[PDB]
Amino acid sequence: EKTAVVIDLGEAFTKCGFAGETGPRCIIPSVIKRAGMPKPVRVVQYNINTEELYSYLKEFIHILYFRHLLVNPRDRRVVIIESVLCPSHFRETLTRVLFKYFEVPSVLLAPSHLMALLTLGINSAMVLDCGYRESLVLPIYEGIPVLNCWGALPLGGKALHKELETQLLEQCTVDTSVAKEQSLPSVMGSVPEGVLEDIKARTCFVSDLKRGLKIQAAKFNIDGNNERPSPPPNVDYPLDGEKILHILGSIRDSVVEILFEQDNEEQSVATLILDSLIQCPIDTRKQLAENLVVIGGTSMLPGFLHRLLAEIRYLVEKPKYKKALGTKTFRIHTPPAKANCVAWLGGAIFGALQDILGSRSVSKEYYNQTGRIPDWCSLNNPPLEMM
Amino acid sequence: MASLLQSDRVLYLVQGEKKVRAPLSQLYFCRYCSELRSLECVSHEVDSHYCPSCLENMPSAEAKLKKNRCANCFDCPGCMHTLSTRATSISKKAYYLACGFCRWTSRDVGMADKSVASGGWQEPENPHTQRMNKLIEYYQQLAQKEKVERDRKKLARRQKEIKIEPAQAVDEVEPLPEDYYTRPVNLTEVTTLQQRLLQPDFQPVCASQLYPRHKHLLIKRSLRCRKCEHNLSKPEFNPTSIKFKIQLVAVNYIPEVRIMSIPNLRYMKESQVLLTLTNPVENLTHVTLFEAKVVVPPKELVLAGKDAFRKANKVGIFIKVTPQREEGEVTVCFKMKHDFKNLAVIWLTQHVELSLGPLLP
Amino acid sequence: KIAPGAVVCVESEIRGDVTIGPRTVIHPKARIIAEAGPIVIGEGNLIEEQALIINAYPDMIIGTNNVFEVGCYSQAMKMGDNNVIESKAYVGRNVILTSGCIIGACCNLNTFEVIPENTVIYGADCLRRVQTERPQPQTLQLDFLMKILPNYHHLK
Amino acid sequence: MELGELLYNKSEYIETASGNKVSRQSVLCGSQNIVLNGKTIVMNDCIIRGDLANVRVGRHCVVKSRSVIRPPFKKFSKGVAFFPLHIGDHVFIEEDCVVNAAQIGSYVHVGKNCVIGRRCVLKDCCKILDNTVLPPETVVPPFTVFSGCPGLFSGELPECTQELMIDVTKSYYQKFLPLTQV
Ligand SMILES: [Zn+2]
Ligand SMILES: [Zn+2]
Ligand SMILES: [Zn+2]
Repeated sequence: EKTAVVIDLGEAFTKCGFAGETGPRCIIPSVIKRAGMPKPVRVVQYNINTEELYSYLKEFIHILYFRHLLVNPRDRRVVIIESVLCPSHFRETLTRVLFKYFEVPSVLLAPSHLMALLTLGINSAMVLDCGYRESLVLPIYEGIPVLNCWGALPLGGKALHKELETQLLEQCTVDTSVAKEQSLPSVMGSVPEGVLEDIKARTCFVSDLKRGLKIQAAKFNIDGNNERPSPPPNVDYPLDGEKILHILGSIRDSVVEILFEQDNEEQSVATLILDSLIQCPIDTRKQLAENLVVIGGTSMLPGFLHRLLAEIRYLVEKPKYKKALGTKTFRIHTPPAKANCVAWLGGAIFGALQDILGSRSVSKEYYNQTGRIPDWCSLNNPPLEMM
Repeated sequence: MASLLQSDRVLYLVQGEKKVRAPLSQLYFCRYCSELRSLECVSHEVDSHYCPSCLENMPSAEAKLKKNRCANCFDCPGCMHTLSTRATSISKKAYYLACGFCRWTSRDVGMADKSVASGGWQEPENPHTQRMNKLIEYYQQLAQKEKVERDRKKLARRQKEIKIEPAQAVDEVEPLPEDYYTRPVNLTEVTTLQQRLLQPDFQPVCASQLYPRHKHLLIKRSLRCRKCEHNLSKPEFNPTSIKFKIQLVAVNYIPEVRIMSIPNLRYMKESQVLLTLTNPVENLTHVTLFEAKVVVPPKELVLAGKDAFRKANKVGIFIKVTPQREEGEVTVCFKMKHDFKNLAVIWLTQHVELSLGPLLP
Repeated sequence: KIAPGAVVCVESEIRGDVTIGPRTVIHPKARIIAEAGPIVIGEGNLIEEQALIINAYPDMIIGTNNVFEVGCYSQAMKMGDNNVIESKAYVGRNVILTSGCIIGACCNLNTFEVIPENTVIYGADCLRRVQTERPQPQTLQLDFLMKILPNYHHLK
Repeated sequence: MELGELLYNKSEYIETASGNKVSRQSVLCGSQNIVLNGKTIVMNDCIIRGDLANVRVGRHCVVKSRSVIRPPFKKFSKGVAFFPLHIGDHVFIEEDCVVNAAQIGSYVHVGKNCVIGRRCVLKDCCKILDNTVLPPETVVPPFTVFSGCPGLFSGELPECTQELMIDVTKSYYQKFLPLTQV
């Protein structure tokens, strides 16, 4: 039998490929590219007239299949959820576009946090999955994932662009093609995201905490108490337009301090795991502390994890979680496959799943008969097995 | 030529599962059922795979095994252009890859010269491949036991255990090296986000680790009518051939309408638009036009066989158009009835939409 | 001023104070306009058809063995040695090209930048790639130019 | 598309025995080596370099103004090889094009301000879009579209392009009439 397909889903939109582990991971960032449109158009929007979407998936799907991957779509169907929280559109719509445009011969749909543990051989919690927005923490038990201890933040990195557009604009020399120093704004009213990104992609990094905090002291120059150290060296970014964007070495340092500010807001990038452990059964915390899993492209941001853990550990001493939990370590389990890759692999794994797959799958027929696909959030999930 | 001849102003409606309006030059005519068909309404099949650079043909089974990639050709990670193999004589031929466009060479990343022109360039294997293979075998054994349990439960209502060691967690994550805090960053030495994503198995940070990837193969597509399952377009299997086995393009069966001159169009003002109707066949073809408001001549026009004015197999006709909108583009629709000789007399009625352009004030 | 061994075509349009270095060849329809100051062309330079070199006021020293392909437009104040400007490339007024630079076809160098040695500028986005391998010393392309330039054009 | 009569000043173009319409401003270098097959039109300031290698132009070819047709040279360590430049039938080359191809096939349309790399081979019914830069030794397969800087494969052309190309090239020459004084 032929296995299997893997879908774009967020930072993940770039994750087009097909099973097994050998597939290309074709990079689609994914947009249309419709001629009459300003390009590109991101067609990946919630709260969208579905029609608009309809026509978009139709066309994307058509496209991806059409070209991009050899697919011969009638034989392989997988939809990964990288969402649990996807609203019913568009899922309804996704199916809806199948289904009839695309005749779909049963489909199994599955979440990332389960596809996550598949690789470590671990059937237990914690999974933190961070990438395009809205970040999710979800202890997975052996077996049930447990939603009741459900947590979510931005960003992950979508907001880094405001933080960066802004800051780029708060620094400010562009050395324009006329050798003039000019304002960014106004030579440009905006910085396209691709710039922002590029700059980010290669320039942002996460500092060690003892000094991550002096970076914070720059904001807070209290009564002169600043102990924000000299920045690294400045960078001439060449900018397109035959412009040069000079960048302070100091921004590399600040952008990443969003992730980590403590306002009167909780420092949540850092909890999540902590606000959930307090929520979790005591009888399982023993596994959850200690056994942590981090997937998602944004943890490719270097030094992230350093702090991260330091922070967390740091925080474990805040009484509030301390008295509440007592302490212990944390150990990271990590695959060797890259952070982005674990969803993708656990999609490959799934071809193994063929004896099961067509069983735990939602039938085409059913759907043809009702068209109802269960949601965990519905009062009528039909027992599909009636069929 | 379709964009040079403004074929986009004259659209023909295809009646199928989806209503599609497109230029006649982009449409196919099915001689077996005598119906017009769009590219969207027909079925697309994979005929063959080929490399656009070495022009090697790949069978569909071979393309599946090789993940639809060319084994000898690579994409330059510098500009995405295909690399060429070059030889130098050493006091023996030594081969290296180079791009003619951006001047990138395999030496830029420290790759040693090869004794063979092709086949010596290999991609790094995934270090964790064996780990995935053991995990897959483990879950397959569990899936077999779980399947049997489900079959027993359904019937009632009507093997050395693979031990896998869990991944060892790391107690301490590698800290950021001190070099990143004070070292000047060279933006030319580090790979861009797009260049990193081209190698998703390990995503190199440094340009020296940015290995060339195998070139993607292209596909020759065949088109078939869904209603009668007959082929409308079939190229030959060999990618180097310009010949087609079947070419049933609509422009050879249905009279082709073109706009020659458009008058100054004004709101509610009758204006005469000059169209040309061309008979695509060697036989005499009879065409009658039926009804912005458009008024067409009520008389049947006879077009000469393919060997305002009459010249051979084309006649220039004026139609009267009265724009009904105060602003926007002036569009008119009419039905074109003509006789068809089915060599595979039928009267066919084609819905034709004309885009005349913006209304003048 | 034509140096001994330089080939200047009768169809070449030269205006102003222009010095042509030895073994330089100027193809038909080339336009060299020295309005703001003298243009100094070094030895072994090749200027092909439709090449436009203008030294204009803000309303020029060209090194040795440089190649100007068809339809190139160069306003540079200073060029180094062994540079190649591909067809329809534009080099702006304040561009400083050092030695061993390659500018790809249809690239627009409007930036106030000193291009470092061994830089290849290619693509619509004018991406600068520092060549990490010594570009093969153009001694091989200079040997062909020195033997081919005197043989394919009617030396005056 | 009412292909209007491309009325030219009758004094500016010389009509040859083979029906070629060549502007007086055209630059023909090595004319003994330049073979223009019948019904060819060569516009103003076109440069054809036949001094060192033969240039062969097919039937119904149209070369627009300031186009430079130059055969590619291959430098070997023991000498320079002169390659003839072969252009097929019904080839239409837009304005400001630089052609260094070894061979251009029949029914080929080269877009405006395009740069073709040395020793490129363009097959029959090829389309190159405006402002496209083809790297040296690029081979364009039949019914393929390349565009951009660098010029990359964007997609294939429908087979119907050949039928359209036949009528346009023949009509273009028929519409290219001497300016009959009104
Ligand atoms: Zn091969
Ligand atoms: Zn390249
Ligand atoms: Zn039918």
